[PDB]
Amino acid sequence: AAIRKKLVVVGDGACGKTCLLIVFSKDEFPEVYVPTVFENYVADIEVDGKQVELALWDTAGLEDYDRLRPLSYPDTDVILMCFSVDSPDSLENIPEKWVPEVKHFCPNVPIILVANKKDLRSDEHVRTELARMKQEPVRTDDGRAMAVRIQAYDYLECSAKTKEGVREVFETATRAALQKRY
Ligand SMILES: Nc1nc2c(ncn2[C@@H]2O[C@H](COP(=O)(O)OP(=O)(O)OP(=O)(O)O)[C@@H](O)[C@H]2O)c(=O)[nH]1
Ligand SMILES: [Mg+2]
Ligand SMILES: [Mg+2]
Repeated sequence: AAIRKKLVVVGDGACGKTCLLIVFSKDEFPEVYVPTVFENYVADIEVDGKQVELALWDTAGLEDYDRLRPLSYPDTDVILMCFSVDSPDSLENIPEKWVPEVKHFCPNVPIILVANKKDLRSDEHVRTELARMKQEPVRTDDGRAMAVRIQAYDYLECSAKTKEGVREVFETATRAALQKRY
């Protein structure tokens, strides 16, 4: 008799949402990038002595699918709002697009702000490319500051590619889902 909770992930195209969900749920890292249209995966986790049957709702980051995405939002217990550290613009798009959308359709649902691809923070090619545009990989303090700005439940960083931090994202999201207030 496990408790069911619904998790929805949102954020810019190619920022790492599917790989995060599939590494967590299957311990596989998909090797070919296919933009998502709509999926709903199953997973299980135990948090604070509670066994949870998680539904993981994967959404399209591409704005081509903006009209379909809200079909995923009803009755959500926790949102993962993702950006990637190699893409400062993916962080800018958090307040520009993702926060207004989720506030419209998911009022009062806890949000975990998640920095994906943390393995790229030190990558020399990423650094070189961003420096040409007078940018840098997203710093932890800037991610945390965005989390405070947008009133997120928490801020966490991970790499689906190495698995660093992945378990903690889902433990914290599950705890947020369990404490959701009405
Ligand atoms: N270096 C690195 N690359 C990653 C990581 N996670 C995903 N990627 C790569 O980033 C690309 C996009 O990853 P996805 O997880 O498919 O991105 P998405 O956010 O689901 O994209 P949409 O479905 O189009 O919204 C792929 O080439 C992945 O292999 C990570 O942790 N580190
Ligand atoms: Mg995807
Ligand atoms: Mg670890």
